Amino acid sequence: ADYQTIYTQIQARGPHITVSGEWGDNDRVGKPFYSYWLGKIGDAQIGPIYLGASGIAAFAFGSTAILIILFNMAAEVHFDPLQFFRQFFWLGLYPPKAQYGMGIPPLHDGGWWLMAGLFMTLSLGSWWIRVYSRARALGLGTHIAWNFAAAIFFVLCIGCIHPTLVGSWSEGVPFGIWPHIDWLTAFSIRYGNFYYCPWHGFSIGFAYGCGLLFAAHGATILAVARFGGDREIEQITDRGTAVERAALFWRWTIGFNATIESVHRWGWFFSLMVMVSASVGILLTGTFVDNWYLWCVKHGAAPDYPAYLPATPDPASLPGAPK
Amino acid sequence: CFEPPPATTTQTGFRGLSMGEVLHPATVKAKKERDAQYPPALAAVKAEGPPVSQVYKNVKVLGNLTEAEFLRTMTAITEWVSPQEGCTYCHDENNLASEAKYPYVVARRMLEMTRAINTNWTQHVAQTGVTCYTCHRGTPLPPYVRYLEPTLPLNNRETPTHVERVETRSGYVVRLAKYTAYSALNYDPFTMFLANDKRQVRVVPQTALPLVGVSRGKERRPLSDAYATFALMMSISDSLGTNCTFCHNAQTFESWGKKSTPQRAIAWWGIRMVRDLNMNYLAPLNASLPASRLGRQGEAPQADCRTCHQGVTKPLFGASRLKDYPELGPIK
Amino acid sequence: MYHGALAQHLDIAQLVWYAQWLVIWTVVLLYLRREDRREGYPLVEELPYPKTFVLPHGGTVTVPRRRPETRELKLAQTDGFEGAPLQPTGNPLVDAVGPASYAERAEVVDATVDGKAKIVPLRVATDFSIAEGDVDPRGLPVVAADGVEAGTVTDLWVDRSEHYFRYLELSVAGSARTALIPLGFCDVKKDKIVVTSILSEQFANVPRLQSRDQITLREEDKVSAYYAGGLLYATPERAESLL
Amino acid sequence: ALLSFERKYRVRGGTLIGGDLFDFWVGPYFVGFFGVSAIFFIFLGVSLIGYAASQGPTWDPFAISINPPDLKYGLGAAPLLEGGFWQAITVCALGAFISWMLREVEISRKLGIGWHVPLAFCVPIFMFCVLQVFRPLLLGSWGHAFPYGILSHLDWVNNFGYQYLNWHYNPGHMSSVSFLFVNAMALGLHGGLILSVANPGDGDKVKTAEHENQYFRDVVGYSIGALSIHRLGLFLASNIFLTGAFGTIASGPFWTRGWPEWWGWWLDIPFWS
Ligand code: BCB
Ligand code: BCB
Ligand code: BCB
Ligand SMILES: C/C=C1\c2cc3[nH]c4c(c3C)C(=O)[C@H](C(=O)OC)c4c3nc(cc4[nH]c(cc(n2)[C@@H]1C)c(C(C)=O)c4C)[C@@H](C)[C@@H]3CCC(=O)OC/C=C(\C)CCC[C@H](C)CCC[C@H](C)CCCC(C)C
Ligand SMILES: CC(C)=CCC/C(C)=C/CC/C(C)=C/CC/C(C)=C/CC/C(C)=C/CC/C(C)=C/CC/C(C)=C/CC1=C(C)C(=O)c2ccccc2C1=O
Ligand code: HEC
Ligand code: HEC
Ligand code: HEC
Ligand code: HEC
Ligand SMILES: [Fe+2]
Repeated sequence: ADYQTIYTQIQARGPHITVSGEWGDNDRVGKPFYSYWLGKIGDAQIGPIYLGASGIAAFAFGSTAILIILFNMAAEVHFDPLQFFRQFFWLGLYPPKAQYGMGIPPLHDGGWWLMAGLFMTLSLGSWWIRVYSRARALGLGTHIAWNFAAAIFFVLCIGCIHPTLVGSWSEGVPFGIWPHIDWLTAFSIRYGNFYYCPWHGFSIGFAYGCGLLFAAHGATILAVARFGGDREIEQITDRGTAVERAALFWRWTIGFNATIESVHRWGWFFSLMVMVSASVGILLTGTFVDNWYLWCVKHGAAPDYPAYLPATPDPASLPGAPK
Repeated sequence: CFEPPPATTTQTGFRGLSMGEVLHPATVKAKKERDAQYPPALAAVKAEGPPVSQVYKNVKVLGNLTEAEFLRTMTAITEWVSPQEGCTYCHDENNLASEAKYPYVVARRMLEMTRAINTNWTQHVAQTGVTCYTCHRGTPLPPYVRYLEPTLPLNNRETPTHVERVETRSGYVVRLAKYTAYSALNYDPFTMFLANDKRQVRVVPQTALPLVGVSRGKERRPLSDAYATFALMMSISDSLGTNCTFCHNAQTFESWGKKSTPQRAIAWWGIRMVRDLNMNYLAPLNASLPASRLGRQGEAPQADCRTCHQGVTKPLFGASRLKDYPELGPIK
Repeated sequence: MYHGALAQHLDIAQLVWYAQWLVIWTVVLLYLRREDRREGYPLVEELPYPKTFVLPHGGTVTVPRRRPETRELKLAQTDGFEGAPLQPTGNPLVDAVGPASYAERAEVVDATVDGKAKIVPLRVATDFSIAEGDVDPRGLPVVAADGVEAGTVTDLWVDRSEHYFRYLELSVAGSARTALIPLGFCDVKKDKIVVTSILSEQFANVPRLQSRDQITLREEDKVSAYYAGGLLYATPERAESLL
Repeated sequence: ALLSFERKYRVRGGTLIGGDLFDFWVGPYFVGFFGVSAIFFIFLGVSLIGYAASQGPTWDPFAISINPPDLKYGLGAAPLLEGGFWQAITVCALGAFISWMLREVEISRKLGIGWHVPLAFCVPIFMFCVLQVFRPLLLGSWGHAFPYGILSHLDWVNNFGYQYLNWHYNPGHMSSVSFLFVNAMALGLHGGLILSVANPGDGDKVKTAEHENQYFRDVVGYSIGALSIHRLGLFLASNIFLTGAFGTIASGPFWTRGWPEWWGWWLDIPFWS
């Protein structure tokens, strides 16, 4: 039983390695350090981080958004610090409650929300430029940034795209712990049970698959760690017994297998698709589908159960019943 | 943090839909002993005699009752409303025909209200009906009432903290939260839905696709409406000490027929009946009540689902005094 | 009139549903599953145009590999069945078959980013050290499956690219040679090193390295495989069923 | 029938029980005893689903549902038609799952690799037992288990949830959901990094392990390392269920109220109340 896959027994300590980017080598900041405990279940080196214009930008607009959200939250408890620590999970900054169409809503009723949302978009837009540029600098592919952009796209979908397409800012997600969680039920109910939106189904099936694939993949690498399976880059360019035993494990189990390069394509795809499926489902909701349950009832998909308790007429249809 | 097993579960849906009540037996009991306190029906009396419209001086409601039946009604009323204070709470000790004290005039309107509930609302209250006790439980001010803003504690026989008090702005969110089963839902569902009939609870479309002319822009109902309806349901659920599957199949909250239960239709009359009591009987009592009973906006205390149900799907577990006290309803 | 309804009994959401299913199965069957066939294809006993990797330290490599020599495999047929297992002819550990098999990797040393040897001992790695608090194995005895002292640790071999220990070098007692072992096969203790994968006698037959202070990709496999082959081939009991 | 490098590994042994009698291949698949006990439990599992589906009103795969019994049946045998089938299917499913798990142990021994995948496959099996066996055992009836339908099982999850008003406030759920999100986030990163190092674009050279590290050091100021991420990914995936199971099994046997109210313990502490 390999104890190395549980934890690093003996730790190495060497001089710090610095891969030179095509620009911004001057923009690395900080003297690195080492945590003995972290180096037991990971790499011991902490730092240094890279600065850059796109990094600072994300920290500037991200802080501005956060400061706005926190200020309106503090406001909600009439600026009582003890009642801030206490009620924090329940506190939020809300989209307009009143309908103003697409017109810029009052600062008291969604203005600060829309402005906190703009700076979050600028922050998100900035960090992506950092995830992208840092890859080009080190001569790498932009695979990470395109997966990141898909996730940003989903945020923009539920944040500002859907409110725009249906024509009401009131539809967007509140800022807050419970509050943004409360939107999920508001949104589902309004559009007739998200369990009957096919793209939710796809999104879940990919998220569920992401659990499978990473559990499976991670366990596979750990299973072949004794042959240096963890050195994946050189296992792709020069097939080692590690990924042979790995490929054969699956080919004897499930009947088909991947290569060590392609399983990272299976996982990259399945991740991306979570967000793509999610994005499409939102885009279709409100614009083209109003009640996903009745949309399923139309195309004959929704299951039917008999009555346990007796069939109950809608009393608003009975003769002489109030409005 | 937690509650020890076993649990008490029922079934309200087709096997394997996970529909039904989840109850903690010890809590169900803690309620049962509290609802058992209900005073037993006073022994029936001599039917023969002259009506109290002739016998007495100032009887505007119970005039068709004989004196013997009339004083039995008064005693019963005294048990349910002010048993610590006795007859003197509404009455001038020297003059029982005088309207000096406000609980008198309020009680006559209460008498009219109680008779309305049993007569015009059997769609909800059925053959069980209500008495003065259903709400009051032995105190002039009923334990669970509602003002035009959320107040704490929900049981006004308990002392609130400074934070729980309505003057303290910093407890507003918590005041709001405890009325909606501890949610963060930023809506007062009482003043929105039960204080009057101005708003519509239903928010889900009954068509698969978006209907042209109400699906875009200012023609739309804001998403807030969905949040608020949800708020009401958390409140309704906590009020009766139950859950969603007691009245809905979550598959589709909007659909009736097999997807709803008979309890949902009964609940539907509940909303109509609560609205009727608030607008026509309870809110107009502000002019007859002293300010110490009124809210900050000059309103009188009004009722919700909790007022009668107090954590139980049937108020006092379906205990009735309908036959024993027929003068309180129904009225032919 | 509705938003999104089309001709007949068809709506937009219905169309995108199909387009979704097609997109997925397109990529699954025509892309992702073809990328799976870049190793071990074509089959023996729907192909992608070969992929060329431009290596970090000079040269290029096209997959899958075809070796100018096929290695003879000392395995005998058990049955005449198509998918019948194979029983070893000779000594399966030194022959290197089954769990003892090694891949035909390049006889080159794994390289660090700047061009130095990646897997080296601590006698060369003079700016590398064992972290304070951890057990320095150098000098502790190495005890095998039978409970017999097979050798003494002499050095550690560090991966300079990741700063991670990958091998233990031990002298095999009475056999005037050293052997490498993966740390995966080493239960590191304060007083000894426990190795259950192979018996005490088998250590002498661990694959030897061409050079003392460096190790090729193929060598790294030969060594690693050897011990894993032991997990099935140490005693005659380790092959049969457990119950 | 074989990969260009497969022949050498196709050796006898590694079996837990059976010896030579079950140790063989049928195509790419490995058999063994647990493959036999799998195909049996699968065959008996799928043959009964179809027999119950014929007696059902529909054959539309989205609408079909084989439901467990009513709550009155408790832990006893139900009428085959009125919940009995469901009980027979469960035994088959569990019989096939465990068989499938142990079969992977046989393949791991032969390949001389760790038993990590079959050990990681247990965690799903455990969550299946949580929903179908352990919770219905704690609540008194098999009627609390989810139905076997494509769309109907969603309807069970829906109702189950709303039985506690707002399941999002369930702290076991929050834990579970966060892992789902972070593990799908993690996978995209690990897949994206490896691909970026091997496929830099145009005529650019393949990069190294130092490049991997420098990227995550630059972007987030920390790098976990090549092996570590595969350990983290198993941990992050395994904790979708391992923590979730606690939020599932408390709902009912250990907690009856709404899940938001549970956060009263925090909100109702006297000195800030
Ligand atoms: C408490 C949590 C529950 C839940 C909540 C849930 C939700 C909210 C949603 C699903 C969805 C799905 N679930 Mg479900 N689920 C499923 C399977 C399914 C699929 C029908 C579907 C796709 C998920 C996916 O791709 O995963 C990842 C696995 C992958 C990608 C590998 C491929 C698996 C393959 C697609 C599964 C096909 C199963 C078939 C019915 C075949 C059954 C075998 C036959 C031959 C007898 C199984 C087999 C089980 C078991 C055995 O426990 C299960 C348990 C549960 N689900 C729990 C009860 N599930 C999604 C759906 O849209 O359903 C209609 C969905 O939105
Ligand atoms: C009543 C409640 C329902 C509901 C309501 C719901 C809604 C309204 C929506 C979903 C959606 C989804 N639901 Mg779902 N749901 C899901 C799972 C899912 C996801 C697969 C999917 C996408 C969510 C996501 O991944 O975002 C997580 C990832 C995000 C949010 C991206 C973050 C990345 C970002 C770029 C980084 C930003 C972070 C910054 C650092 C922060 C800085 C900001 C500062 C300024 C404050 C499961 C597994 C179940 C089960 C088991 O029942 C379920 C049931 C329900 N959902 C109930 C039916 N669900 C989404 C969907 O797919 O719709 C079609 C969706 O829109
Ligand atoms: C009203 C609905 C609510 C709800 C109700 C709910 C309930 C009741 C339960 C969950 C649970 C969970 N919810 Mg959910 N939920 C989730 C996500 C999740 C999961 C993280 C978590 C665990 C899922 C599970 O146990 O799978 C189970 C899947 C299993 C066990 C897979 C079976 C594997 C099997 C052995 C293999 C299958 C073999 C096939 C037959 C083979 C196929 C062969 C083919 C290929 C030929 C998200 C992300 C959201 C969002 C975004 O809103 C959400 C909202 C909601 N949940 C709503 C608020 N949720 C679970 C939880 O942990 O609660 C705390 C849970 O019990
Ligand atoms: C972190 C934990 C994650 C995780 C991890 C891992 N997952 C693994 C491994 C690891 C490590 C592998 O070793 C193994 C494998 O080899 O894969 C390549 C496996 C597997 N995971 C599968 C499905 C899967 N993983 C899910 C979830 C997670 N996995 C979570 C996220 C989900 C969800 C959530 O829906 C599904 C559907 C199968 C493909 C496979 C076994 C099938 C089987 O044993 O074959 C044999 C069985 C059959 C072929 C059919 C059986 C028929 C029965 C008798 C009758 C059917 C009744 C049934 C109950 C009907 C209900 C359906 C209804 C609800 C609609
Ligand atoms: C014909 C007959 C009856 C024969 C008898 C023999 C017998 C017992 C046969 C079994 C019969 C059965 C039940 C067969 C069905 C097999 C099953 C369960 C198939 C399900 C397959 C599915 C849908 C899996 C979903 C997971 C998924 C996304 C897989 C695609 C990606 C792949 C191939 C992942 C596997 C994989 C992973 C996870 C790696 O980490 C890895 C690392 C390095 C190299 C290769 C790999 C690799 O191939
Ligand atoms: C407030 C809740 C009351 C309590 C407690 C008691 N009484 Fe009462 N009294 C009340 C009302 C609303 C009325 C008029 C009813 C109507 O139909 O209009 C009365 C009237 C009487 C009378 C008749 C006096 C007269 O009009 O001449 C009597 C004799 C009387 N009440 C007796 C009585 C006794 C003995 C009580 C204590 C047990 C008692 N009442 C309680 C309001 C309330
Ligand atoms: C019975 C006592 C109920 C319980 C428990 C819950 N709800 Fe309900 N719901 C009930 C009624 C009588 C009505 C109709 C009100 C009217 O005046 O028309 C509703 C309505 C809803 C709706 C709106 C459906 C629509 O037609 O648009 C939703 C979305 C809803 N209810 C959800 C819901 C939830 C989430 C509950 C749990 C907290 C819940 N309801 C409890 C009766 C009852
Ligand atoms: C007091 C005047 C009441 C108020 C205010 C509300 N309800 Fe009620 N309800 C009342 C009685 C006396 C009964 C018993 C009738 C019976 O069937 O025995 C009920 C009953 C219900 C039920 C049905 C309970 C069951 O079938 O087990 C429901 C679902 C119900 N009530 C809901 C409900 C709601 C949602 C209310 C607020 C809008 C509400 N009730 C108010 C008396 C009173
Ligand atoms: C529930 C609804 C009921 C029922 C069935 C009865 N009453 Fe009342 N009552 C109710 C409310 C919401 C209020 C307003 C708050 C308040 O003023 O206490 C009242 C008030 C009274 C009072 C005045 C008490 C006081 O403030 O001094 C009296 C005297 C009274 N009610 C009497 C009464 C009688 C005699 C009833 C039966 C016929 C009766 N109530 C029924 C709510 C409800
Ligand atoms: Fe990997």
